[PDB]
Amino acid sequence: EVSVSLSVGFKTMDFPAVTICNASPFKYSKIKHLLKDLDELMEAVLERILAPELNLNFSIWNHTPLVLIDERNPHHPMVLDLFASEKICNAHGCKMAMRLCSLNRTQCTFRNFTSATQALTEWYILQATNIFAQVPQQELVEMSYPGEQMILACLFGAEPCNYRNFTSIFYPHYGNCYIFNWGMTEKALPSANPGTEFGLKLILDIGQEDYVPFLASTAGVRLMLHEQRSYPFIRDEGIYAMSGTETSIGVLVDKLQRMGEPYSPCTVNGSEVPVQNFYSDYNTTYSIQACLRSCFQDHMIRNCNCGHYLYPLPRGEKYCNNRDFPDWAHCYSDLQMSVAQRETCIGMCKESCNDTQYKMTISMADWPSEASEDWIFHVLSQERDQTLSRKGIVKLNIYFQEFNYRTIEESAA
Amino acid sequence: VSLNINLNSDKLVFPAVTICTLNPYRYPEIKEELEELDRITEQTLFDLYKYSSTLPHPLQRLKIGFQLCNQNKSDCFYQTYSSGVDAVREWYRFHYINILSRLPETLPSLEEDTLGNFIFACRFNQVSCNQANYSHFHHPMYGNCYTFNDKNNSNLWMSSMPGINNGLSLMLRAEQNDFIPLLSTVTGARVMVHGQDEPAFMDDGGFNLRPGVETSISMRKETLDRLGGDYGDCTKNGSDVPVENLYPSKYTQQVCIHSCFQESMIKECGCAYIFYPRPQNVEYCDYRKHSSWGYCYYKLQVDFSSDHLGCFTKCRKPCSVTSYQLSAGYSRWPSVTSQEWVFQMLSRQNNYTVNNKRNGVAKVNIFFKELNYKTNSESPS
Amino acid sequence: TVSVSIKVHFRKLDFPAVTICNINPYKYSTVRHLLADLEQETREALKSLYGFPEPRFSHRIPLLIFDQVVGFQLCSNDTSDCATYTFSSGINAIQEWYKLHYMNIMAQVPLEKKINMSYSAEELLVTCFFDGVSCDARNFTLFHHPMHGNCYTFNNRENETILSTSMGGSEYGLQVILYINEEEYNPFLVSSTGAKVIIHRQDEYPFVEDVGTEIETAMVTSIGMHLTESFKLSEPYSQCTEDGSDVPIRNIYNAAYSLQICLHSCFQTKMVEKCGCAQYSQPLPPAANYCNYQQHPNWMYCYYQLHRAFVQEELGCQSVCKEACSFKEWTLTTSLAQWPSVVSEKWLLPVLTWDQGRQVNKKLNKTDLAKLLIFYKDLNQRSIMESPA
Ligand SMILES: *[C@@H]1O[C@H](CO)[C@@H](O[C@@H]2O[C@H](CO)[C@@H](O)[C@H](O)[C@H]2NC(C)=O)[C@H](O)[C@H]1NC(C)=O
Ligand SMILES: *[C@@H]1O[C@H](CO)[C@@H](O[C@@H]2O[C@H](CO)[C@@H](O)[C@H](O)[C@H]2NC(C)=O)[C@H](O)[C@H]1NC(C)=O
Ligand SMILES: *[C@@H]1O[C@H](CO)[C@@H](O[C@@H]2O[C@H](CO)[C@@H](O)[C@H](O)[C@H]2NC(C)=O)[C@H](O)[C@H]1NC(C)=O
Ligand SMILES: *[C@@H]1O[C@H](CO)[C@@H](O)[C@H](O)[C@H]1NC(C)=O
Ligand SMILES: *[C@@H]1O[C@H](CO)[C@@H](O)[C@H](O)[C@H]1NC(C)=O
Ligand SMILES: *[C@@H]1O[C@H](CO)[C@@H](O)[C@H](O)[C@H]1NC(C)=O
Ligand SMILES: *[C@@H]1O[C@H](CO)[C@@H](O)[C@H](O)[C@H]1NC(C)=O
Ligand code: NA
Repeated sequence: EVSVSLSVGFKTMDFPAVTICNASPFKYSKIKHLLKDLDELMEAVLERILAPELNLNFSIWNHTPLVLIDERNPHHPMVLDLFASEKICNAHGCKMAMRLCSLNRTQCTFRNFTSATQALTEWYILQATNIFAQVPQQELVEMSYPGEQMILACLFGAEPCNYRNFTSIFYPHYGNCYIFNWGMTEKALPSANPGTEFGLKLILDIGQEDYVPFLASTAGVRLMLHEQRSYPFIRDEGIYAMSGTETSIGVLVDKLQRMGEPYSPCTVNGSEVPVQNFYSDYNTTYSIQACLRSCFQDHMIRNCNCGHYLYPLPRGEKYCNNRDFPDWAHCYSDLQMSVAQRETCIGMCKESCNDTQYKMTISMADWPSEASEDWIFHVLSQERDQTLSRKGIVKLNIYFQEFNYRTIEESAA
Repeated sequence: VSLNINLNSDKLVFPAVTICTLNPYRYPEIKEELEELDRITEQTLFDLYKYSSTLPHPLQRLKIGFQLCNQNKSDCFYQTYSSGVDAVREWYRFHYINILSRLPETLPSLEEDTLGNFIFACRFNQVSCNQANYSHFHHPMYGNCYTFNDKNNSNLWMSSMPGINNGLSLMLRAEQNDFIPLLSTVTGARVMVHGQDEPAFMDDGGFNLRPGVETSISMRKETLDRLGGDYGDCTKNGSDVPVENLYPSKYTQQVCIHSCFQESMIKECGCAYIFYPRPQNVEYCDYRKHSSWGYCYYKLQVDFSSDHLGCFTKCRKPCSVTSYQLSAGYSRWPSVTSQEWVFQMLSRQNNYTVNNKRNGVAKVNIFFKELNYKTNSESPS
Repeated sequence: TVSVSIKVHFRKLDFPAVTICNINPYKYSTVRHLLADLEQETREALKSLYGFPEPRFSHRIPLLIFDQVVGFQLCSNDTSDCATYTFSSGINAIQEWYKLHYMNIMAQVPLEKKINMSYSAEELLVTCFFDGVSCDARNFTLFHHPMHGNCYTFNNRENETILSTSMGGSEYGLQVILYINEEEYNPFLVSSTGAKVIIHRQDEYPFVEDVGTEIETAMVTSIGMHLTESFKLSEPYSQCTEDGSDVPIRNIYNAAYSLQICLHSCFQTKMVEKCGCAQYSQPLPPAANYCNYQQHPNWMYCYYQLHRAFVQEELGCQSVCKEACSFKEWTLTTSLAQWPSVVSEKWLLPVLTWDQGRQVNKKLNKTDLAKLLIFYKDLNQRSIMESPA
């Protein structure tokens, strides 16, 4: 029997950690030399599907051939490879799939797709990850969006800031991310005044001209509010922000403190879990999401002798490439599309007794006005260069509402 | 104590809606004082950023920021900024606040149709609210504000059934060309829903609006009731708190905090802050009357944020805490098949000059998501 | 005495039903012959009242000029009392007057013809995706709404298991691309352009107009939701009812019991007893007919008096209806961003129109395709149970 106590209001507390990731993982102007043969092959696949009437590198195509499954004839289903109308079928009985072979093109499986716009994205991501897994990280970070050009302005209340106050990490899905107030080296900045005037003010530059065409579709900027010593999982808990608007974000710290171990299966420190944490290089606190990615990466190395690119890699292991482990495409597919292994890891991982959420309300408005667009863009371009349009500049106003916390504490009674 | 969560199925009174525009109206009284301020800013941009379109605190590059000092010019410190956008905005704001306190203390005598030019249509629960009593006040950072369904209005808006059809429907005008481009750098409008008696804190619970989209705002009412005295330290009045309530409203957490900070602003710096109400005798701040008030205000925030003034300990929490969660659903309001007659209708009635580049006018819908709002009440055990 | 107990669970939870629906009910080129005289009479009101430079319709409810204020009045048979509606805005008066006749012209059209004239599952949907496996139009159940045409729910189909998500994130959830043909929008009926969805259970009736959230037709909308369940004691403590067994009101929605469903069913039942016709905005009770000025000329004032007595609690619906004990809720977190970038638009639109080739002959525009992401940010299922003490 535990007692539940609710207390909402306003109090002085530390400002949430603001993680800033760009939509595209890398700049196309600095990575086109690495994705030259892939993009040249992707344009050929588009021409084969869109306008068939109107050299290539088949070493990339033979890794995962995008085939067409024409099964509208129940007595004769056929599978045709893309590489007197010569159009490609798009009727109700036809479909497009990816042929994933395991051992010498014998144990080949099909990842079926109904629309071509989805199969082309999944095929390009699988081929791009194959190239991004065989390049060192020290070289893979410099070919992404730097913090000097993204963060054009930073003003937390009355104290200014710049790209040097943002901790730079490399999220393998969104490239270089920047955390405003993390708290690993210096103490977290508290805020005791609600309102946009006392909150965080940011002016970000989203360069859409350097986006990867076949990899990054959305032209926004990812934002996440998390704790001070927690790893930012952008794909799970992450919001967007339109380009050319002022996104006001009112934060509300909604906490829930569980009773303890003898009353609920929750951990405090996080060292009681059996699986080892692969995020130990960041010195962050325990997180349930970090345990779900450490088990999957451990199961990934267990089946095939390689680790995925979208997850941390232990010391001594190697990422999944095509020149070393050609079976990683079938290996990763059998582990991603498997609800059985997902349920096993959830049972092994435990939750934290003190969880924290941020019930944030998003309100946007067109920031660059017709009267202020002249001098604003002239100042920002003068500081960056010595290139900016409505699609580039992003305005963010993060702050606390009238009530900034809502704690639900459980007490033994 | 013991927490008891329940749902109240009663006639939901519609909260007061504060509608503010995003362009501060420059008064003709301070037109000569503002044109001089713009000339100093245009000269500042041309000297620093070469942008071609005597004040006590000039903006200079050292970063870019203005110097703040005390009376005897002993503890001088520079308030620097990273970019010129934030530097010019805050520097213009500081001088705009000082010259805004020089306005006369008399009531306006020139009745101008300032509401009809902003609100193109009002309709609550299939009933027009164009001819309704409201309260007008000019926010420094934002524009003119209009609060509807206030305590002073006898006709209280009652929401019978939840949904968009039985809620507030507004159509505001987002002026693309602001009166002050050096300070107003955002187009749209703000809407804040608060209690019938509670004041309007546009910085705390403001909700921006994009020009040219229909924003259906769903309100979820959340209230918390707790006992006071021996069970808790909450207060159901302002007599228990020694802080004098400066707002003409009931007791609230932020109302007492703003009042407690304003008293410390008057005792130390000698002048009252503009963004907060003032008593009948103390006047607002101005660099001509008070030689140095920005330095005293900056150092006051340092002591206030460190809980040195004691405003967080003196201001207790109210026993009745009501909140409104806002969830919006956006959609482009001008349809390509209706821009012909809709934009032409506004040009005939409201004389709205249609602009093919940007939309301008924006529609807003406010309503309750659920009729049974959650009520959290505590009970002894 | 009761005691609340808030406990969270982390496991594979079920995915709710997403009632995707376009705000434009029917293509204007399809229902032009039904609304031909209504469109002509509407434009004549613009040139007369506002002075523009320039199933049958009833001329009994015209637009008049009351003392620059325009509107219309709804009188009774004896013409003793008239329920008038005044308007201060021009666009607001036309949309309300057009919708008044639109609800009466479409009420005398057979249901089978209305479903055929609205959008299909393959025309409204361009791309379906959920938890890796790609879905199609067969995975959506038809749901005809009188205002939004045909709505399609992702889950909630008969003789099929409920889809459940086991990995949180925007990629392992619902990822649909909607086709919103803005060129065939009704000029006077609907003002904005876009789609709207409703997050509900498989046994809950989706209220599109009440608790529906609109979606912009030009950009992507990511909706992160958290499941929050609540349970309350029924008989001795809160007097709440479960499964709708204690209340004698018949449920005409054919779904689970709710307070809004009980009030609407009670108002519909009281309406058929008062006047011979039933309201068109709500589903039709058994052995009844919809309302229209052609067959029921005195229903505009009949509904006015009933609604006037329903708010004042005089019909007897708020006292008999009781709140439901248990119910779920999804705290939606909406986030918008430009879906087609300047560079990806060159290859997305030509491919997105290749999938929808039979329904669309030209190239899809950026303002016609709306992408939607609905998923669980976390698998934390917060349950609030009230145990007796
Ligand atoms: C992808 O689709 C193909 C074809 O629709 C599936 O393959 C078939 O499997 C069924 C039953 O196992 C057989 O009756 C067919 O003869 C097979 N056809 C071919 C061409 O192999 C395949 O199982 C699907 N894969 C997934 C993961 O859904
Ligand atoms: C951004 O970082 C700079 C330094 O990297 C901070 O400047 C320091 O601020 C502290 C206040 O705690 C002073 O004690 C130091 O003297 C300052 N150092 C320098 C070099 O000026 C700045 O405060 C940070 N701003 C934010 C918003 O975090
Ligand atoms: C959409 O419906 C189809 C069938 O109506 C689903 O396809 C089945 O998928 C399961 C996998 O969970 C297979 O075991 C069955 O053999 C399939 N049957 C058929 C007839 O194809 C499909 O999974 C549904 N889509 C989603 C996203 O759930
Ligand atoms: C095809 O690409 C691979 C790596 O992407 C490269 O090693 C190979 O040389 C390329 N083929 C040709 C013919 O250039
Ligand atoms: C959660 O609250 C408990 C209660 O005091 C505290 O001991 C614990 O440190 C908190 N968790 C974190 C991560 O600070
Ligand atoms: C200047 O004034 C401050 C406060 O007003 C005081 O602390 C300081 O001693 C003064 N300095 C001199 C030299 O008078
Ligand atoms: C609370 O204050 C009001 C006026 O502010 C006063 O009329 C009332 O008597 C007070 N009640 C208590 C219990 O102090
Ligand atoms: Na503005």
